[PDB]
Amino acid sequence: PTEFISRHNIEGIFTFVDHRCVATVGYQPQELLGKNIVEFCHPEDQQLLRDSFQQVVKLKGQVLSVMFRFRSKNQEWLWMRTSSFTFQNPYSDEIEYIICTNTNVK
Amino acid sequence: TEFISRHNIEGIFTFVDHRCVATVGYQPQELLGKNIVEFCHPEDQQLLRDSFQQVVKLKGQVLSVMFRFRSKNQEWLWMRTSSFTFQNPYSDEIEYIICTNTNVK
Ligand SMILES: FC(F)(F)c1cc(-c2nn[nH]n2)cc(C(F)(F)F)c1
Repeated sequence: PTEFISRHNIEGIFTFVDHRCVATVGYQPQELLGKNIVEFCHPEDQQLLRDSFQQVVKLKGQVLSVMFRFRSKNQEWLWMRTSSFTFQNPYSDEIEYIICTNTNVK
Repeated sequence: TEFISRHNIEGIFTFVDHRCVATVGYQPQELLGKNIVEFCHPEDQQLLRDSFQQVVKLKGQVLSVMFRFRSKNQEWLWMRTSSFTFQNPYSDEIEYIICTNTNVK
């Protein structure tokens, strides 16, 4: 396992994480759910990650990738590549979620 | 490259991200409402069917399968799909299967 998929609200809160997060970043799903992904991001990378979330909602379903350091469970910084896109449905004007694929770089 | 698709329990495309164009040659609109098994080489079709039956039993754990996908220009592309069932946090009901689809080459 190299990656896991997460669903976020527009502000960055984890609302679903697949069980591969254990092998990838060391956390059980319940240790991520309800928290903001930005809370696991190295301070120096935090604005970069915030901008990505603002930009991905403008791209309207097109994918945006970003790299940043993620705080693993054993308190080491892991280089992470996240590819993000918005999810919507056509009986709605609202962008409902952001879908992220979170891949451990090395 | 790769794209994410959302499926019902039987394999019907209910969402596909736009990277499907570069990966398999179809617009999302050309896949939606169809079963992924309809794009699968006959020889791989039972293997892909079993995967959908098995992934629902694995309850959130990932299952990978490889199969040949009929691209838009009518060539067989080897695909690696990693699948897991999705349910809302702390909620029991399986709503969808999520697939990450890579053309292996
Ligand atoms: F993050 C995931 F769990 F993997 C996910 C959830 C949903 C969904 N959430 N509520 N309804 N669908 C939709 C997608 C997709 F973008 F692939 F379609 C992915």
